[PDB]
Amino acid sequence: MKFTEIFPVEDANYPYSAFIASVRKDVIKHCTDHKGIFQPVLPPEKKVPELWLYTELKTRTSSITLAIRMDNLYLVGFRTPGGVWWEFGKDGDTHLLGDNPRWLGFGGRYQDLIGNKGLETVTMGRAEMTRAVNDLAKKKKMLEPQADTKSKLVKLVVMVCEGLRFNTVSRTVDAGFNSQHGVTLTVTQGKQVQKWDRISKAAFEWADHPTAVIPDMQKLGIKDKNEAARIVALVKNQ
Repeated sequence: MKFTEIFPVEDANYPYSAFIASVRKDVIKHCTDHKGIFQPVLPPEKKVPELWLYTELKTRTSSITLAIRMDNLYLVGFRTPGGVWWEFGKDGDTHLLGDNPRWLGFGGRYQDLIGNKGLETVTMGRAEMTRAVNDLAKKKKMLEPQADTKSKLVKLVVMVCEGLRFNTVSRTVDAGFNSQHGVTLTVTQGKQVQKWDRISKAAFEWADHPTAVIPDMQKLGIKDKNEAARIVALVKNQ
């Protein structure tokens, strides 16, 4: 339960990297050091999460607050300027968020947000982030209209959640944060990103046996633990 510092989306003076590094510092405070693992391991998963990241993204006209569960770096919902909380999921599910939340009518996986499309299709950057925040901020309907809101959510998910998790994503995004053509991930990066938990299990495995050969990693273009250590910044507890 830490409130990350505010991110002035439109303000080109505040780089994306400084936001990522800041928010990682906050998360790492709740991480542990495992013998044999380069990266700081996140709090262990729970049915009901106890550690939360509340990251506010504010433009020049509006803002929203992201409700990220630390223990798997995973966007659960967001708060609008009007104080309305929207949560991934639907009627009949259990709310993880408090303060009378509303369901978006759809989940928050790369399944539910973009179907079978590749992460390379999601365009990101300062402009995208600005457009997403302003749009999500003017949300009053029950995932119900329709989801160009899914599209705005997947961009934030990758820029924020995946950026915090991978050094690959954070550097790619930052390097193209103020570009006119936006910035996107390579097909390979996207496959690695959708495999975070797997790369994470590999981390543990490479702690047990540094030499171990792991085809689930070879197939993603990750040769060994040294290579995985530079791609993933924070590992999921296993």
